Amino acid sequence: IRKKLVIVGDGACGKTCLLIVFSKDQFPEVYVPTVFENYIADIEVDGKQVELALWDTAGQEDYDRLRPLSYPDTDVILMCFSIDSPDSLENIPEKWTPEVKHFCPNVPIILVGNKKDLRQDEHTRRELAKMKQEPVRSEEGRDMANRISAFGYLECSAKTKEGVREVFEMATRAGLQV
Ligand SMILES: Nc1nc2c(ncn2[C@@H]2O[C@H](COP(=O)(O)OP(=O)(O)OP(O)(O)=S)[C@@H](O)[C@H]2O)c(=O)[nH]1
Ligand SMILES: [Mg+2]
Ligand SMILES: [Mg+2]
Ligand SMILES: [Mg+2]
Repeated sequence: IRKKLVIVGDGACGKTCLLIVFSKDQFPEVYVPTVFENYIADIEVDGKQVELALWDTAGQEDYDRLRPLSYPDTDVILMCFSIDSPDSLENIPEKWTPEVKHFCPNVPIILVGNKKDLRQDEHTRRELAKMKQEPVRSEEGRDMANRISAFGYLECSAKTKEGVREVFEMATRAGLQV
């Protein structure tokens, strides 16, 4: 069984690192902004073996014209934001949802808060407070998932690996329903 998974969300929100930690079980140390990329992952969930094609896309606005080339025949969307960037969450209904609903009507969307490790990081908290900001609250993420009619809401850290396996378990489960 093969499923196509596409990942989308603001530049630097952690999409590539999430994909590669799961697929290669290594955190990529060099940050290379994505135009497009592709990885395979194997997963066994609930006694079922599935092969995932992981379609990586550009977060950057400069590659908006190329990004719809990733959308055909998608089984599940991972729509990401970063927990250290309230701006990335605001972009969910303003940018990512209208695009994904346009090109992928009826494809299940999992809303994913990335970089969960930064929520309790004191250095992050203090930097954000200088800007009158704080890490995204889980509640804000859940409220957004309900607003955009997501299939599910999850948080993870590719850096620590927390919640990473669950992201792809839920994605595979969404994938298995059409
Ligand atoms: N602290 C922390 N940093 C992370 C985590 N995941 C990725 N990053 C870091 O954030 C930066 C962006 O990560 P990356 O995964 O490459 O972003 P992207 O969403 O794929 O970005 P783009 O390709 O749309 S430009 C990198 O420096 C990376 O090491 C995480 O879980 N925790
Ligand atoms: Mg990337
Ligand atoms: Mg069109
Ligand atoms: Mg939650």
